[PDB]
Amino acid sequence: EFNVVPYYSWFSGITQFQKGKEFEFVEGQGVPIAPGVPATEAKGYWYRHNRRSFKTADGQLLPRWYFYYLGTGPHAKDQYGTDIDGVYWVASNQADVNTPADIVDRDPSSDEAIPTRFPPGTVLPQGYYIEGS
Ligand SMILES: O=c1ccn([C@@H]2O[C@H](COP(=O)(O)O)[C@@H](O)[C@H]2O)c(=O)[nH]1
Repeated sequence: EFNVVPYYSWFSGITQFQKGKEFEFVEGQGVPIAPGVPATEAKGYWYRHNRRSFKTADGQLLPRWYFYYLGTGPHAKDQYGTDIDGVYWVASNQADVNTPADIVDRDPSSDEAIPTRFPPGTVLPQGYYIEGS
């Protein structure tokens, strides 16, 4: 969870379950599907939420990534493709990444997160679980 209110993503998260696996997509892939969104607007980044667990006396809570359209979210001002720790840029080959996507953020009690799904052919990152699936 968050102790500081996050920017809300339009989509469900993708959660790491195998340690040592890299979060990645093939260039041109990795933008989740949202009805009626034109491919020219399918551009943005996945953002890593590092999660932390509390200490017990038993015996670890791997990261979860969330998608933000280009020009929105916690890295709204950063340039597409720029190395940034915790940021993984993705865009349809139809998209011009010099321009912010035309999509206002999600207002979380006028609209719920869309379950994250990729088009046929999308190479899925092994070691990661798409929430909702
Ligand atoms: O940093 C964020 C941004 C949004 N999500 C929202 O959480 C819900 C699902 O999270 P998940 O467990 O499927 O990752 C969706 O509404 C998603 O947009 C968060 O709660 N944390």
